[PDB]
Amino acid sequence: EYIATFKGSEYFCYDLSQNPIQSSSDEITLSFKTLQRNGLMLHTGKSADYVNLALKNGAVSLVINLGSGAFEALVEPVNGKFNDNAWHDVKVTRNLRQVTISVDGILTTTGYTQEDYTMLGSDDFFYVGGSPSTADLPGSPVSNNFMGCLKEVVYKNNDVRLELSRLAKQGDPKMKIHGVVAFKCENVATLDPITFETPESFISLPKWNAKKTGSISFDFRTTEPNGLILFSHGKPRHQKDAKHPQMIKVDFFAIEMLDGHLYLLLDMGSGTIKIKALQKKVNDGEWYHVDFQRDGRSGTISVNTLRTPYTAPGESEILDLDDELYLGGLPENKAGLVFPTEVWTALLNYGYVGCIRDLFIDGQSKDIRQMAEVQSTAGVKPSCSRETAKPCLSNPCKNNGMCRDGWNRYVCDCSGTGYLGRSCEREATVLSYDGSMFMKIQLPVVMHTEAEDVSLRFRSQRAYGILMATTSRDSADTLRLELDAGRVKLTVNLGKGPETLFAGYNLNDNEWHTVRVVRRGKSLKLTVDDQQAMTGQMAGDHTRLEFHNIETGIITERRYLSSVPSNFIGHLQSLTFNGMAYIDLCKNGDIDYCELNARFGFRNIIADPVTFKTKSSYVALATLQAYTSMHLFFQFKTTSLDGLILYNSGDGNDFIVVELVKGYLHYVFDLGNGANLIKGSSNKPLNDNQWHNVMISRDTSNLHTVKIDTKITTQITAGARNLDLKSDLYIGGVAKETYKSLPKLVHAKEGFQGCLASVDLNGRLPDLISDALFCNGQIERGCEGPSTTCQEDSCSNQGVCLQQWDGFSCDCSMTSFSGPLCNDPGTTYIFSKGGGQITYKWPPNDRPSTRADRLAIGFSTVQKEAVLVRVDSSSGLGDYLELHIHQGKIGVKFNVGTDDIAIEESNAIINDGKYHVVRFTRSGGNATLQVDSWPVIERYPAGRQLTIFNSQATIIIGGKEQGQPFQGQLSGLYYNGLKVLNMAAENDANIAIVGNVRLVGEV
Ligand SMILES: *[C@@H]1O[C@H](CO)[C@@H](O[C@@H]2O[C@H](CO)[C@@H](O)[C@H](O)[C@H]2NC(C)=O)[C@H](O)[C@H]1NC(C)=O
Repeated sequence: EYIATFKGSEYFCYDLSQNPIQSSSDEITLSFKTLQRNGLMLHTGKSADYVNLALKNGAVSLVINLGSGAFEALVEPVNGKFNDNAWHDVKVTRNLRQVTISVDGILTTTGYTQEDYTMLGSDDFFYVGGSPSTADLPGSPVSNNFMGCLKEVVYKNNDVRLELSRLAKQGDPKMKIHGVVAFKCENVATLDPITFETPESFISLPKWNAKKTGSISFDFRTTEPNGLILFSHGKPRHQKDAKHPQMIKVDFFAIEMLDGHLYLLLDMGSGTIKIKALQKKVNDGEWYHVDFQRDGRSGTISVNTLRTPYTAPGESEILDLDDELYLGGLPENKAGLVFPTEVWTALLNYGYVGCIRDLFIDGQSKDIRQMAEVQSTAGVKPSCSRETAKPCLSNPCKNNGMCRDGWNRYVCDCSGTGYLGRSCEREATVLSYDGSMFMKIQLPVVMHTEAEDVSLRFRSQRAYGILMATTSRDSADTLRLELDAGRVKLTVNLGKGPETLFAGYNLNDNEWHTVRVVRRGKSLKLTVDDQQAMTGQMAGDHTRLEFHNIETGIITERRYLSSVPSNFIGHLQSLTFNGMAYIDLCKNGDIDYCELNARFGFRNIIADPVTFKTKSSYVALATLQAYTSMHLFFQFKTTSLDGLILYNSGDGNDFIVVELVKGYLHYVFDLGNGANLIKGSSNKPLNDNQWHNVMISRDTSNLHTVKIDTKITTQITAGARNLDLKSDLYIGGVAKETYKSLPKLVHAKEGFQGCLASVDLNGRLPDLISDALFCNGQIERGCEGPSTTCQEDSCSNQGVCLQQWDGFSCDCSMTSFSGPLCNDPGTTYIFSKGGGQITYKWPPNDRPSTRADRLAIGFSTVQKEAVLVRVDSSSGLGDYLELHIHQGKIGVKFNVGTDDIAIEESNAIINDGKYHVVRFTRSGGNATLQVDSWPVIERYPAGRQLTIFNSQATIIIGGKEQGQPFQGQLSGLYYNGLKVLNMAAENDANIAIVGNVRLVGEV
């Protein structure tokens, strides 16, 4: 008996080149034992002459070609199945071009081979139980090797009788046993399926060593609409892209799901191909078989037997993958791993979740439930079950999150809720922007994308402002979202003009709105809150977008743009870009490439408040631009009942005016139909010293709207050709002589006094002071009077008072002290009995060489002789500076290359117990020394004086090296911009502390 177990990754090989088979007559015998539905039993021959025997989807398949057209047969499972793990006889007879196939004896099928040939000629190979490439050998309807036992295998022909089952066992130098080996039966088989429980779960695979040809098959089952199933790429290509030379190009293939649709993706050198593998959505929670066969430029993808052919552009036959192959998703931050933009699920972080079973690689079995299964893979579980209970009744999504029933898990869409996290349980961070603030995500490497999921939530009182934008340091291309005339505007510009969508109206209501953008290639989708989605198709065939940043607040990278959307005023929350919650990531420090001066947490915003100190103060700005609609916003605060706030005039009688009259806000205008007055609605005079918001707009239907704080007033006026205004735009008043001839219904005799803020002139945020064309009276930054200014008494220990734009500051450097008024103790160390030593050692390339030095330190002591601090140059240079006490008197001695220059404070008692401070300056040879309030002592040496303290290496504090230990207290040492004691207190790495010395605790 000749029975042998075929591992599935094993097969027999017989060389026929020493004695070629060619025959008019022949017969084949065997029995088979298998669980599996597909598998090659035997095949011989090349071009047009072959014989093929195999199990195809549970039926015995036989193919024979004698050179002239094959006879195909597929005998059927009559009464039961063949893959029943039981024995089944197979006889095949051939007389000339006539063929009888037999199953078990008596399941017959007879036909003929085509045209006229009769001679089966093959001088190449005879294969049993599998092959180097099964899907490849001619006539093969299977791509799989054999799994299970095969029996009593013989090809008898008129001349020779190659009994293959015997020759393999008894051993023949014509029989090659390629891989594995096994020689007995009653041996079983099966291979577990797998569930990928989480998106990020993934298995790494042996290298797909394809080439010209290759095959891959597997089954899947999921209910998830989106997920990357299989992916692999080659080495980077020198041959670059003319538009994005920073984008790495690679040969690759992927199989992905997008919205339930299965997709093949391939690129072998020249252009990608993207094939919908089946018309039907496949996330049915139903098993599917997937066969991928390729041969050079072409191949097929099969879902459940339904072939779909493809042909990739250009002439590149080889798909040259090298190294790893991925199943069910990808690693994050793996080094050397390129994400082609053609594969959308990869860049959208849609790792696959669902089941997979029965993998094959060029017809070779693959055992997932082991692979990296029994190799510590997170998210992978042995068998595969579909939990009956629908996950979304657990009701698990908090705070009105949308709940989606996933595979064995619920998924929450928290986007419009103010939360994030698996179940919308984590409160989302608010970032707050005042017209001058930005938050910029600088991606660690440059991004390129063909598809994006972007969402955010915002609130604004302004009808314009940037919401988010991508930017590239290398072009003007961008995907952005902005408020435009109260609507959200999406713009995609890839270098061929802007492609735009608009959604929503009147979104400047200071209420939170959620904006969701979905880009898929040329396809654009924008939806605001729960309104109807707006969709559009980009015109030009550019799709790839490059960006180095995601920007909010201000668009800061705009190198190639001479103008930009205006800055944002308002709050953002839940910026989510391809599933990255950048605001929250930034806040929590989960990423270190965020850079911002926006502020976290909600607050009511007062942007750039500015004070008109007198009624008569005012600025003139460039003319209001109110082409088509107009949207003015601003806030004000005043104690006056009456004043002109804004005036701009046009041709003819045209004008627009905003003014406070008797405490009430008046919008006066004439657009060609006569002067009109709309009173803003409030019960109380508005001059109660409180910020009030004013919004005035005129839309393209001529509806005017004045909103004062929370109250809307609308009025509709006559249809009119809208015309430019002409004069400068006046804010806070007009020139004194102008009031005597203001239009018709304008009460003003005097300008505004008080504060303006958040001034938005139909898209433009002027700095009222700096953008002024001219200016009258006083206009002061802030709403809090002027900055503090320097007085005699301002800083408190000879600290130096300095004027800053926002109040004075105090330089404490030369004092021994610290704090904002030089009134707190500087860092203090106590050196006690026995000596101590703090040493600052410069790093060897940061060794200073100065021609001017200055040094300050506070000290108390009772000692007659000590060295407090010494600064030494390196190794072999002589230069040094030393602050010491000699005979109870503080002094400095230094040498910068000429002679030792000494300077002593000869009269002041300093070893005394009490706190004293010493100040030393040096400029070349000249020097000064001051202690406390004593007159500055001055030294001017005459002669050749070298001037440079060369290559300063160390600062030693304590005197121990110099044989003269300090004992007492040293406080707040400053040397040439270094605060050596602070640095020591803060454990700077370049500070060594040794011996009896102690940091004092503050209060
Ligand atoms: C050291 O001190 C001398 C003496 O004051 C400085 O030389 C004088 O500087 C003034 C104006 O800056 C010159 O106009 C005088 O002619 C100089 N007087 C003499 C006698 O030289 C000198 O510049 C100082 N050196 C350093 C390195 O600061």
